[PDB]
Amino acid sequence: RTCMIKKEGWGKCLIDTTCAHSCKNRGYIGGNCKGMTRTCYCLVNC
Repeated sequence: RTCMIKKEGWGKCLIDTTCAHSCKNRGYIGGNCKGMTRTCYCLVNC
């Protein structure tokens, strides 16, 4: 399982993994990039 948050403090996202990168490195399973708000999300083992 996993939970994603909004990593808007990192800067909008251009792809779908670009955000996941910062997420993992931060300590997450991955992340996402919402086009509706161009923000970076990060999934964690939640």
